[PDB]
Amino acid sequence: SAYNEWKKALFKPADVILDPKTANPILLVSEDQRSVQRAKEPQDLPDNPERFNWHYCVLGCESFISGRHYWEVEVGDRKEWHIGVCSKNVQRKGWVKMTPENGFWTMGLTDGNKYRTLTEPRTNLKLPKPPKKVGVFLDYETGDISFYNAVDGSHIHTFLDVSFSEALYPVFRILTLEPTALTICPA
Repeated sequence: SAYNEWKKALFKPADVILDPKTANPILLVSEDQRSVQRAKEPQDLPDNPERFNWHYCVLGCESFISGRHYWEVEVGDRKEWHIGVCSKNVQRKGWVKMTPENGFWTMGLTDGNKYRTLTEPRTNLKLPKPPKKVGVFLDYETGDISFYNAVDGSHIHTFLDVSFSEALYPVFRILTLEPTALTICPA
């Protein structure tokens, strides 16, 4: 596919590994640091400043301050998940809504079949086919964050022309307790 042939020509493949120091205590990061699951109850962890203590999210280890980058995430048959990027300086303690205004550029799935962007207000997406693998693409210079179905190259959503100033981290959120994890594809 053109998607597969060209993605590495235009975007640097990011090798994203999850940062356990950032993960909400109810999340489990796999040994290989590519996958995240939820626990039934929060685990006993320090409340170090880097850790999300309310939002059920986790960041990649590395942030971006320039250039074009991409990574792919196997969402599989999960009924709930949200992914994208956030600013380094987002509020990690307590709650502010995950929205672009609050430094989050994310989309995902809720309730099995409701795809949406995490905007204010949330906006529904109409997807021809349910994606199993999602490519997340960042062009720092153009301010574009795009999401594609990684299997067939179809477009899912683009946040256009954002005026980035802060470093951007891959972010991942899961709320539900389900058999399938959320898993980053290695570069």
